[PDB]
Amino acid sequence: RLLGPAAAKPMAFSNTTTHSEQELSLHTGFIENCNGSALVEARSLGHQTSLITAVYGPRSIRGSFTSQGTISIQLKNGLLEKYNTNELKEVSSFLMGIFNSVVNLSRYPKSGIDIFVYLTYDKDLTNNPSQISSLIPHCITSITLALADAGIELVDMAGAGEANGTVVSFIKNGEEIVGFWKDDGDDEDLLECLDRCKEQYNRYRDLMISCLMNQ
Amino acid sequence: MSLSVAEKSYLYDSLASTPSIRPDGRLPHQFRPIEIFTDFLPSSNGSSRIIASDGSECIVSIKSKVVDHHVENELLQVDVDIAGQRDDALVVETITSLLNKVLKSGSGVDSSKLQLTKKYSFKIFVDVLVISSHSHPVSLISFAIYSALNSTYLPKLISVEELPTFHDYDMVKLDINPPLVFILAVVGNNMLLDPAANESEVANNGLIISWSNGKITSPIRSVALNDSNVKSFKPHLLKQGLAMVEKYAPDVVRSLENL
Amino acid sequence: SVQAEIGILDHVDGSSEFVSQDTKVICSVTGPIEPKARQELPTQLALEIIVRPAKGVATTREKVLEDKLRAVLTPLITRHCYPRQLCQITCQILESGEDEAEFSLRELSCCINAAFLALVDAGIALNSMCASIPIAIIKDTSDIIVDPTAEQLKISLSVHTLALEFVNGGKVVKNVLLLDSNGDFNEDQLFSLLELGEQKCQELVTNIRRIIQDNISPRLV
Amino acid sequence: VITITKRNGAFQNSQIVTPGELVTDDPIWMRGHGTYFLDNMTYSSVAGTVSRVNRLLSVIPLKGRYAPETGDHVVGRIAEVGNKRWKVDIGGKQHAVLMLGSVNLPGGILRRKSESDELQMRSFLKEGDLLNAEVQSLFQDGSASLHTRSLKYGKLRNGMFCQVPSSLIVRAKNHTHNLPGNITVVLGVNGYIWLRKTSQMDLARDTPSSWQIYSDENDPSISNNIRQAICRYANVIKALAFCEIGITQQRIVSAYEASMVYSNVGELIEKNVMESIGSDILTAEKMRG
Amino acid sequence: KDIEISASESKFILEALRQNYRLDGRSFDQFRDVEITFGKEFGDVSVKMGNTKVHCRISCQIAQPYEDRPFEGLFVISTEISPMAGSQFENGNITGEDEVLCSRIIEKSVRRSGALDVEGLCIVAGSKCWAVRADVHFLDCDGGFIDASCIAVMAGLMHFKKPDITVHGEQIIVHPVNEREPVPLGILHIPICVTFSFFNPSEISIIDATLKEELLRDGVLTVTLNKNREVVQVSKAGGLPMDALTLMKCCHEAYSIIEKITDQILQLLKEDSEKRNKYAAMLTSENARE
Amino acid sequence: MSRLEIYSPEGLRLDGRRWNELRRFESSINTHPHAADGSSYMEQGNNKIITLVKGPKEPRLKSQMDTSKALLNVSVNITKFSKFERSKSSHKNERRVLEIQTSLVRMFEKNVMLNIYPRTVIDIEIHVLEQDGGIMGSLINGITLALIDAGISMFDYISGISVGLYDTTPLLDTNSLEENAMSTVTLGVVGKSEKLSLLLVEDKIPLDRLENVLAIGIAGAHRVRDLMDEELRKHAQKR
Amino acid sequence: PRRKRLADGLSVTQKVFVRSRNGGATKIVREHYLRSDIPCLSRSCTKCPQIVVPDAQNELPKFILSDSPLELSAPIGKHYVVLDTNVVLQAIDLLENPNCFFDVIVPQIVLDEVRNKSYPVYTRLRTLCRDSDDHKRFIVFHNEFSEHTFVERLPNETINDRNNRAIRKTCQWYSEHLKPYDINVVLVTNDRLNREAATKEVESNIITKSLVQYIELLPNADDIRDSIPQFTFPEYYSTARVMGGLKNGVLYQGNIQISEYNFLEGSVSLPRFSKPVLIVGQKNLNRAFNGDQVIVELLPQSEWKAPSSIVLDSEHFDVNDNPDIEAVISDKQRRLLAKDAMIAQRSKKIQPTAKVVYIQRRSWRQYVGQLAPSSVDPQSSSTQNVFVILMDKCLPKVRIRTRRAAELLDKRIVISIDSWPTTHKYPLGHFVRDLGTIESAQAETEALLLEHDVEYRPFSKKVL
RNA sequence: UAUUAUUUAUUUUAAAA
RNA sequence: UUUAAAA
Ligand SMILES: [Zn+2]
Repeated sequence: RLLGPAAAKPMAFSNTTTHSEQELSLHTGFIENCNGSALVEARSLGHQTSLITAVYGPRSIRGSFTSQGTISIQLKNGLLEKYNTNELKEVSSFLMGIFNSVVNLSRYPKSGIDIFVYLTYDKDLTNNPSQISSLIPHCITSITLALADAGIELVDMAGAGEANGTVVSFIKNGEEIVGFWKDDGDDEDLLECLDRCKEQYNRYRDLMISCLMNQ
Repeated sequence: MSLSVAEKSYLYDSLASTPSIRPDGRLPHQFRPIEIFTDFLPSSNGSSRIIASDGSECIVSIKSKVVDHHVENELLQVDVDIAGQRDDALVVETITSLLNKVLKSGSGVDSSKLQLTKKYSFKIFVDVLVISSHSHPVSLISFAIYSALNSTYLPKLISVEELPTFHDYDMVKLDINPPLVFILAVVGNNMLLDPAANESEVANNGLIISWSNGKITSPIRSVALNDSNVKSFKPHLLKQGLAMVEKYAPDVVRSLENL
Repeated sequence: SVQAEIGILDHVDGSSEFVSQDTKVICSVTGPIEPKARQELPTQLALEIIVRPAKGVATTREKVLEDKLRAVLTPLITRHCYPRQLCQITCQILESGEDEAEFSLRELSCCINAAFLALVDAGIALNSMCASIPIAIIKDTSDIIVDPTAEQLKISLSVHTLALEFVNGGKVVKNVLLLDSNGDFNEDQLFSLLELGEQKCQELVTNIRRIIQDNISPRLV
Repeated sequence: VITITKRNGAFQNSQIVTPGELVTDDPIWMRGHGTYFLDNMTYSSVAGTVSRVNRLLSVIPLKGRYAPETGDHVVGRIAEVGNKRWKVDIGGKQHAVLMLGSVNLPGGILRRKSESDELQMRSFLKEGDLLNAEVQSLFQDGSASLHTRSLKYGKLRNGMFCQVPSSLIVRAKNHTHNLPGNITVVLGVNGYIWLRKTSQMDLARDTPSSWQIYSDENDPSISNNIRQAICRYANVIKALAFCEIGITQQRIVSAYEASMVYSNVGELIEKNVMESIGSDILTAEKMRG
Repeated sequence: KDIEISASESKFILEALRQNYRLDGRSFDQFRDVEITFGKEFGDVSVKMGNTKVHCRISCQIAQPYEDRPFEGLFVISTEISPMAGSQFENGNITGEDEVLCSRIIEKSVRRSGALDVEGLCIVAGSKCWAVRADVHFLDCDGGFIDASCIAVMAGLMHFKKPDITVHGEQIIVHPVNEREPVPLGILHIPICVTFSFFNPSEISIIDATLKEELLRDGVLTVTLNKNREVVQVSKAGGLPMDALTLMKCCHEAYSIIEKITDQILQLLKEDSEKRNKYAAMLTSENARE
Repeated sequence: MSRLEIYSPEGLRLDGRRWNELRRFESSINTHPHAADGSSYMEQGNNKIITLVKGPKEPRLKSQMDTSKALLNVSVNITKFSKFERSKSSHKNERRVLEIQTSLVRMFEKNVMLNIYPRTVIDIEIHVLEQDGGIMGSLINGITLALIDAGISMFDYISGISVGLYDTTPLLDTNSLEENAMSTVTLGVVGKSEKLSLLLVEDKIPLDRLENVLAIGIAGAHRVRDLMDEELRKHAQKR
Repeated sequence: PRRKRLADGLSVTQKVFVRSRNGGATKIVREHYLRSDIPCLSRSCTKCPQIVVPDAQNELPKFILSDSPLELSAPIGKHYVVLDTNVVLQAIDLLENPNCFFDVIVPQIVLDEVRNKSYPVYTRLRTLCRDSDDHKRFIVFHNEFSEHTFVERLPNETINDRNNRAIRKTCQWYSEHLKPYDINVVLVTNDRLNREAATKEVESNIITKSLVQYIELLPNADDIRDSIPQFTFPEYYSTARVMGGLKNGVLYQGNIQISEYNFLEGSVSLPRFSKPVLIVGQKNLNRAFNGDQVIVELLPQSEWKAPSSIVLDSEHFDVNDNPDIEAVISDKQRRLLAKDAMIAQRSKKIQPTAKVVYIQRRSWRQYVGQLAPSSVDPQSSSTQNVFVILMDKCLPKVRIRTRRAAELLDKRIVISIDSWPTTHKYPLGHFVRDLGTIESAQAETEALLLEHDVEYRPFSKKVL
């Protein structure tokens, strides 16, 4: 069976009953179904993130006559910290607008590339009470890893960083911006946001090449 | 209609030139003529209809519900329905997720202006119906929810905690600062405001910028306008576009709050 | 004793109705017919197995019921002599004859017997014959019983569905098509009911052969 | 600046026959469009004016799409590359068909065997391409059959596309005209217009094969003043269409000069300036001649 | 994947109609002979009229009422069609025109028109109510799908019995069917559907068309009456335009059919009740004195 | 509202009208010229309907092409704000829409000369902005007026009217409150004739009472055709 | 303030009002049609017969009001009577008196307020109109639908202020409309504030007098002056409060036994006293049914009463109430309750009395009864709230919602109570089963066995 | 290369000699 | 919260 009894209610936990550095771990090539795999994990402060990205492509589309390729990115919930399906597809369209400027589309006529990102675990350990902004940079680094493992041509590496809900994705060692995302945050601040994300971008730009050149 | 690759290269070279040769030839800060109707749905607390220049049309309805904010999180919900598209389409769920961020209770919209008792408040239901669309309609919808929220009337409250009661005839006007959303298209090194249908097809990238309380507010996006010519932009173009809306947004609010 | 009829439905190639205790299953077969693009097989015959419950819509319970019924009929059909063709086997459960929320073996066993009879009425090339019986063992007195009633299932430790393949006059058990077992049992009880089931299916085909012969013989010349 | 027309309160601001009514009871008539025969009597199927020409009785409806006829210099866009033909978007009820043996092929004929007929066509005439052709003949359903069997018809480039209603196209001897400012207009009778820079052919042929015409390569160097001239032409043409004025050669150059008052073409999109330029031509020409 | 009708077959059936001939031998106003068969469990009914065979299955469960009507029970009906009734049907096509129209007509006839006593299905207002479900299985399609389905559902609802309930203050206990005998549902009136098929060579109308006549049809009309001279529901959309005189003739002809079919269901239920209550003469508690 | 008099002895209904008086009928043509080929803003009482006809055009996919006639597709979109209480989408509410859409397609495919337009499709997009009873009849009037605007050839008008029967008194053009208190019949009358293209009876009506209700139904529908016809006369002469 | 002209004399406006229900708001819009063919229904009128229209049965409206009304002393003389809501609800019995009122005008806004506050009174008022003849004549003038008398609402105006003003505008129009025929219009209202506002309206002076003033002016005043007519339950205590109350000798436990001939007097037997403790009144019974296990709290000796000496059941008590009453007095009940008050004052049998503060076990079950014909709309197929008169006289009336009230009329049905909160005056039940027609031998016996939990079903099949 | 073509056929001018 | 007997 599935779903279960409709009269059952989910468990409720009460808040009144008993009471710098951003770690990173990268892997690639471990899913036999797809061409390129990736597994990024990050645990800073009271928020741990671990997601898996798989790339199935390039797939020759029957009867298609397109000049360049078509990228399909899809975010999918995992097992902890479930987000609404509308916001997941919003980040998907934002991500597709990024890799369409990075992936060599002209090198894949009459074919498409399907991306699958699984937010398998998004732990959060805040003491007492958009949260999706802290995962967009980690998702961009995961797709670029799986796209590189799948033998797909990527014009330069792509990374991003968070600066209080502000997510900026850079390219060419931060020379040009390929994506901009900002939820909540404050006003006037912009120069420090582009600076804190750029140094975080270079931290991810070289760490991705580390695991990609080993193994 | 679609565009041939012959005329696509004709517009790119004319728009990216240092004198931006727009198709209709307007200035990079001029908008197209707009018709806005308001107060035509009696069953709704507020309503508006907007007709763009390219035949694009959007209808907004505003309903209200008495809810306990101690148990109801978001006090403002946006429900978009584009004609000819499914409700689970990507082009619909993205705008639905984006419009609920520009109109988030406590962020772009202050939850204090629609509160009632210490226990209860009003929940605003903003329903969008896109009859016709040629480009990204997130900016056209934001104008429609602006004129509708600035013409919305909610029932007046009549006031030990008991359930609230309202007067029979007299109603209060909903005074809320409604955020505004603008679309910017970058073609090479030129920043364009309010891109047309054919203009947004040759653009290198796009910019979405919110505007509330007379200033730029969250959220802001950089979504593409066409998967063909997606080009990365220099950060000075992002600053130029983010500063160009500051120069012409009050001209919009003045021309939009007259009703 | 079981009841069975043949050729009951008009607008299909072959139909049947199998009854056991209170379980009633009407099955229909249509083929070979034009398959869909997502169904055609280049070298052999394609099967479309559909079982529908007596109450409510078709849930995932009938999906595993299709997958088991498919594993029995597929080796029982000479698929290769119908290349690029389709066979539609649809089983309609009229009465479950058992607690649907707890057991599903009495319906699986009847769908197998109804599908086989309907395949005979349709004229599909069958490699052999088939029989299916439900088997259960009682908790207090660990006794093996064949074709248990609905009340005996609610007092059983394990339930079993045995589907055999018969050749040469219905005496030689060529293979064991399906043996689905759930509950509590060990190796000694398995071969005890497997030996007991082989002789209860052996008299089922002997009775099935009599049923289909009493109907097909008046048709032919 | 924005011009936002605001309204509040409501949702918005010869013989005439209606479908179902009797137009005549005389059996001696030849029923045409908007007209159906029933019980030796004649009824209307649309809402419009009754027309009588010799013995052809018909009803001309108000709103109607472009009805293609034999010998029409139209401008259409390629929709799909089909089996031994093309589907070109003319603007009628159906797509017009452009057969393979009705165009000027690059190498004269197909170079076979290697690929199919359809795949070889996409090399020079893909989907979405814009061109002009002449309606060679009509099918029974009214579909148009185009042909590009002359140097005059070809693949359009070096310009911009605009669309006007088909009914607002005044009939004339010439389909395309040369305009002041080194610009050439292609007034398609189906409502499709192509404003481009004057080329070597249309300038040297209207005044007194090879795959060079199927090339998508635009002109390398176009004057910045010529492109801005095309915008003003596009704005005044769409202005005359907003004022339900028939588009002729003189009315295009008349609005082009009358639009000098407004300097840059940024303020040519408003409805007040459109109705003014349209009224300036309808009065200073029809009441003066 | 559809049925092919030859030109000669279409011309022969139509010309036979112009000569008052139906291939099966019925009149133009003659309904097919209906045959009701009851299963073991309550609410198990199989209807056979001609070569058309339909099987119904009634069930019920505790459910949450509608907040608009906290004192009424729910009624669910599903009329999916499997390839068993003919390979022209696709399995899983739940949104088909035949499936939707059949469900809506029986739903209006049973639930909306008050045939089923939904107020008697109320257990606890605004929380607990009976949701009587009707499953319809199209076994063999020879036309008259909604006509046979309406007889199957109405026979099943009158044959179905729900578990018993005792009111004990604020507590409510559902007796198991093994302890106390289940209680029958409340059936106010009995609506029966009659479908009319129209042709034109002066129009011809036949009652309860077969599958072959149904394909050569130019217009369809469905009426639903009860023995109380009430028009439960009427559905006519498109086809040959008809006037009020032709409809009233259809309704008066259908009333002669639904009246006889009503008496048959009442008689066949009485016969089935006695078959399964052989020793009911000894178990009578309320008895007469002397 | 509250407990009201349906039909007073003074012959007055709950909204002030009389037994044979229609609600206010304000129709409009060519309301969406840059978004469809046919437009009709139907405002019948409190009912507000937007009907858009897109065609005849080439089908997007050849899987829906008829070589002898056009295909008619009717899409009815009932907005969440059509009533007082903002209704949430229900799985059961989708079945009633399909029955209405099919009834509309079968109704107008017989009256619209689809043979004149072969290898084409005609999409009818409908948006119901507000409903207050008699919604089925008002949907018919919007389609008829929108098809005429698109120049689609038809045999005659199709007029939609709703009639209710209270005790022994029939009432024309029932509103939402009246439908909740009586049986309702919707009719689809063809032109000035007494021929019906649609007849929906969704509640119990005595057989002896149905004959008279139809007569008054087809009569009041002729009045609806006049109101639609006059709107086309004024819109054609002023343009 | 919108209005649009339509056909000949027909116009329509938009009626908008907000409805508060269960702490929620709902903006309601309705069509309001204003017409100019509504007759005054006066036989003297020679301007309205020319504008009338026949009904659905093609029948012209008969003009009812007499041409020679009752002539009083100057300056009244010949006059018609116009009533307000208060007089109709208060002196409905005086209106039915054949020697009192003769020609009376009941405006629409008054009839709607009476039906909303008492359906059985509204029915008896419509009966006066329908049964008009030579000695009695009542009409209903649809003033809210007439273009001449309908009045728009002023800003920040009370809902009752507008309706009071609508009654004035009705009389002002009737006064002017009948000037040619020399007939005055006497407005009978007990609202002194409304009459004073009529004197300030000099633009159309009308005659306004109270009920006692109008009666004294009649020629037969000496014969009819003797017939002039002149809530929330306390919440149940908390479970912790009833624990300490029973512990510390403040509260007591017992079973209520409603008296045999009075459904408003109950006695609870306690081991402390020899005589059962009386519970008199609706507030003291506090939504209790005969047989419940309740928690009682003794009242001071200042409130101790004697055993009642009057007969009362739910059917003969508050007969003019609507079932849906939540958070209109009869003269017969006034003369009955005040009569029993004199007995409990001069009696020696005054025993201790208590009040219910907590229900411990509800004795609810399936009760048998019939619908009250006073609350049934015989021609309505809509959901309507009706009363149920149970067979057990010791029980009150039960309010149920049903759409088959007309069909269930004169039937003997079965119901079961769902809830009874502090805000509702009557308990809320629901229909479960119909047993048959009233006084049917088959139905009355089955209704008898159900009322005593007698198992009349056949024996089990396991008995075989 | 429409007197050409589509194979489980999207052709929508197969008529004349 | 109607004693007793036979029903
Ligand atoms: Zn008068």
